[PDB]
Amino acid sequence: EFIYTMKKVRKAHGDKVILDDVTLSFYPGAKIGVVGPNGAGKSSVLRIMAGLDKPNNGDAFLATGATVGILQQEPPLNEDKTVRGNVEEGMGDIKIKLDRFNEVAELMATDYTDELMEEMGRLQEELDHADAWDLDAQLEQAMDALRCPPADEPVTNLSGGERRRVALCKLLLSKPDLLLLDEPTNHLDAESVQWLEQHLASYPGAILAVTHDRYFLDNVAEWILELDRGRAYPYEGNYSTYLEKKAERLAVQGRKDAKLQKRLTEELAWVRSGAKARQAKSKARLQRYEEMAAEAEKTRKLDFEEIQIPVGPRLGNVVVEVDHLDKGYDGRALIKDLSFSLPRNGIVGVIGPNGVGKTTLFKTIVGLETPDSGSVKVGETVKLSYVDQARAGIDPRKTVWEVVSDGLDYIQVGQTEVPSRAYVSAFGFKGPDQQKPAGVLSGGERNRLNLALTLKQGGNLILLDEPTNDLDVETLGSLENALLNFPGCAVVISHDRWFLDRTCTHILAWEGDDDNEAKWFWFEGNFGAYEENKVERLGVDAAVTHRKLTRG
Amino acid sequence: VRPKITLACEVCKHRNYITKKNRRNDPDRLELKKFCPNCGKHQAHRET
Amino acid sequence: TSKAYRAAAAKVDRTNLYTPLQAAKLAKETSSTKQDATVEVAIRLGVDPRKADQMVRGTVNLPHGTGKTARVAVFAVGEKADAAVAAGADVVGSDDLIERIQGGWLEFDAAIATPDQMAKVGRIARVLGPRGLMPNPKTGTVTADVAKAVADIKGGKINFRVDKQANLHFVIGKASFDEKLLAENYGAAIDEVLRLKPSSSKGRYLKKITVSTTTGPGIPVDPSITRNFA
RNA sequence: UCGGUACGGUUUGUGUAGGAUAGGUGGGAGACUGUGAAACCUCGACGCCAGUUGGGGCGGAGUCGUUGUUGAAAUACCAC
RNA sequence: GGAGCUUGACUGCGAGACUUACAAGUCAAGCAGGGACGAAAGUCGGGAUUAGUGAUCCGGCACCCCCGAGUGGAAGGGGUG
Ligand SMILES: Nc1ncnc2c1ncn2[C@@H]1O[C@H](COP(=O)(O)OP(=O)(O)O)[C@@H](O)[C@H]1O
Ligand SMILES: Nc1ncnc2c1ncn2[C@@H]1O[C@H](COP(=O)(O)OP(=O)(O)O)[C@@H](O)[C@H]1O
Ligand code: VO4
Ligand code: VO4
Ligand SMILES: [Mg+2]
Ligand SMILES: [Mg+2]
Ligand SMILES: [Mg+2]
Ligand SMILES: [Mg+2]
Ligand SMILES: [Mg+2]
Ligand SMILES: [Mg+2]
Ligand SMILES: [Mg+2]
Ligand SMILES: [Mg+2]
Ligand SMILES: [Mg+2]
Ligand SMILES: [Mg+2]
Ligand SMILES: [Mg+2]
Ligand SMILES: [Zn+2]
Repeated sequence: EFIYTMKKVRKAHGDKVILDDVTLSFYPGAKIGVVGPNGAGKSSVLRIMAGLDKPNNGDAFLATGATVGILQQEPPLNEDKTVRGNVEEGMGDIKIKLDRFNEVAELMATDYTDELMEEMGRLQEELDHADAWDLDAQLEQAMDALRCPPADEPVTNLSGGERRRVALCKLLLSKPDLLLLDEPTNHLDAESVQWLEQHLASYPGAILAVTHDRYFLDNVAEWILELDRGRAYPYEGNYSTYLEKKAERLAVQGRKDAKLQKRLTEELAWVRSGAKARQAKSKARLQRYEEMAAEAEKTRKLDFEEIQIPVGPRLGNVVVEVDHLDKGYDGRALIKDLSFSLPRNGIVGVIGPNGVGKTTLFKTIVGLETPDSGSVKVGETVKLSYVDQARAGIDPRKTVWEVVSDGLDYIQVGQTEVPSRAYVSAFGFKGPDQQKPAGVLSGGERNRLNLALTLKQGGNLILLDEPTNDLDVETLGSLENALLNFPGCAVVISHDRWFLDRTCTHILAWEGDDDNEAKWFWFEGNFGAYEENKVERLGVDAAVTHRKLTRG
Repeated sequence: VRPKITLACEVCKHRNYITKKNRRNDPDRLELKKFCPNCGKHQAHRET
Repeated sequence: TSKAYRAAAAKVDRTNLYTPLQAAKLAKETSSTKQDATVEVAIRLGVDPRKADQMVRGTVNLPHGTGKTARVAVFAVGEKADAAVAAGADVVGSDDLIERIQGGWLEFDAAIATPDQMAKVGRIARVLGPRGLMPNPKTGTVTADVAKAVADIKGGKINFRVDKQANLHFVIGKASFDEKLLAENYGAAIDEVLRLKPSSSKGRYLKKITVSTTTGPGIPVDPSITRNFA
């Protein structure tokens, strides 16, 4: 009546502890959510619970009659086909056996006579044991719920943030028991996540969902599991329970240091005083002090570098201008008849569901992909800085000091001379974190050297390609208040309904429908006032029933 | 910062060796071609 | 919920565990109440159908049959079709009968198919698998001896198998047989359940057992009865 | 009074195809003796995907209900 | 000082010596197994040398399968790292 447990497990990377004396258990049906700041070990816990990472000093242990699934934060979706990538796991326990049925397809009498019964006979039963007989009739029923791409789409490069709609359709088709998942709401929309809040809400099995948004965790999880500096804490509440509980723990521990440093002043001047005439300086108060000055070092420490964006040169009266643009692909034409002029001193938000072409619109603007028709007027009063969704500027073989500073010692950022080690330290990577490689980093630290090497030219028009992802509510505010005090025209693509409601003036929306999947709408105004326009420019409050991933 | 590590064999998993490496220069496990007296021939060795 | 059904339920006490000596008598209180028809015997096992070593699937040859037409579908040419039609099979065909299966005609009970007529059978079994009309060598259908197996289906080698929810479901034939003719069929199945106890059945093996008719209530039997049913 | 456990009564499960499947499995050719018909009562809890069955007013005045039907399966009613 | 491959930063030993109250510490040609480099001759049992360390007790771990308190096992002990 347990499904995963740990003994006194402790795990560490470097001298940076991730767990120490962590004993905890998990019931079947326990909607567990995991929270915590970036780098605090949400996935180093979850790698061990998936079985890939061994602990250091303790025992990690799965229950016997159960099974595990894992969605990593970058799912290694191998590149063969999409209809490949729903049965090569999920039904992957069956593909290893259904190659034998193809061998015994037309059922000759050659080379097997007593294997006419016994070898073919298990195939008669394992096509009815798991009730997976056809494998390609409810597989379409599965992929018509994730809203997948079509079945004959080879994923060579063509999938962007819709990789993750396929990997969700893998391990939710495995039907596991221990269900582990790092950040499902990454790269998804407001209709696939809203689907996933019902498939995980009527689900037999045990779920541990590592997430950062306030609103996925309120509808999925039922308990919380935080991760402080090594120590875990289970709760009963929501995400707002975590932010009040985290605030008071750092406060009342801060009040300890505002008492222990006080009595450390008098125990220092007493040591500094000379000894009197015949008396002795009592040797059990020098051991009292020289031990007490070791709990004045390891206890108090913290760091949080604010994000700041460099200031570029003066921006003219034109920024970039696009007039009657046409661009799509072969038969799949995704932009028709769009004209806008991109403003000066604002924040431009690109709103649209997945697979519509938000990342490709910035391919044309930066210039890595020439359009079909239309015209993109730029101007010579603009210097480009482009942070991207693929994070391809980061090389997973070299370390933090070479990923951004190219091996040399002083870099040009604001056409100025700022040193390299002092520049990366402005993004949190300091001291020991200048020597660690790039695949080792977290999802937050991956999305913060991304801003280190692409906000390096420091132009006056920056293209944010999903910045709201893979980072907590403390660095999100450090980016929410670094582009409100920017001189001009940052453009952001985001699915986060409460990130564009606070920093946006220019909606680049997508009102595409059935007869044309290419209509875009320009708007001037914040996101919250765009929505009452859309309830009366489109239909009356019509801007759903669940799609069952399997019937059994 | 230089912990002691140990080099188990790759055929037969005997913990034949022990040495030191720098944990921040080399965050991954060392592979060397060392002798193994169980087998009597050189094999590979990773860490533990 | 019926007025005649509750009077049948009133004549069977819920609390007292019963015997096959008594369950035959309570079948007679239901055969005089309901249709004298197939009587269901359910067993809740102390196993887990997840694993392979704890997957229970067995067979039993009943000493009185099952009270059913026991229709046999034979796919054979030559003398194999002649040796099976003289054994009790009313559906005798070939690979031409494969075209009549998909035409909305599945009017048979068992399908004892020869290996020689297995041309287009493994693909049409996909509408037979979840419909339960699929052949199987462990059931004695896909085999080289299609002659004596037809009378065995007439003889009542009905196969039971624990489902996903840890339940055995097997019958003991019509109520038209005698009272101890029930226990000859009843004791044979449990004697094949206990031989099919797996190697790792933790706890007590047979935790619950019950007997019921078509539209009648259940009968609590004693699991300690294992040797002296009659 | 609030809990743990064991037994027992009732109940919930809603893409796309038709009466949106009352879930799994074995059995299954019939079921109820009643207006299945409507009302101030609408499985007033279900409530959205909703008509799934009653806080039940008819009060033997008596119809519904195998429906062989396109679907992966559909229908009673009962049992595990 | 630079470049190309590599793991001898080995396993089984070790005649003879330096230093030395003892405990320690140091050097070691040469023999075999299995390697690296070199066309070969040969060199390689960490680093130009000398510091970067801590006895015994009692415990931990991995392996060898040595004893197993009547016998078969086990608990525990033991051995080489
Ligand atoms: N293999 C590794 N070696 C050294 N340090 C690591 C390694 N993996 C992760 N770390 C560091 O330890 C922290 C643990 O990463 P973690 O927070 O578990 O990732 P996530 O944010 O996905 O949970 C990270 O901040 C990372 O910088
Ligand atoms: N290299 C490519 N070749 C052809 N089509 C592509 C390529 N990359 C992306 N696409 C198409 O672009 C469409 C969506 O663009 P995408 O960048 O995924 O938008 P978003 O980033 O908003 O999801 C998808 O239909 C996909 O098929
Ligand atoms: O690939 V996206 O729909 O997150 O721009
Ligand atoms: O668990 V993360 O800090 O990679 O979002
Ligand atoms: Mg994108
Ligand atoms: Mg993470
Ligand atoms: Mg190196
Ligand atoms: Mg060494
Ligand atoms: Mg010597
Ligand atoms: Mg040699
Ligand atoms: Mg050579
Ligand atoms: Mg030598
Ligand atoms: Mg002592
Ligand atoms: Mg003994
Ligand atoms: Mg021992
Ligand atoms: Zn070896």
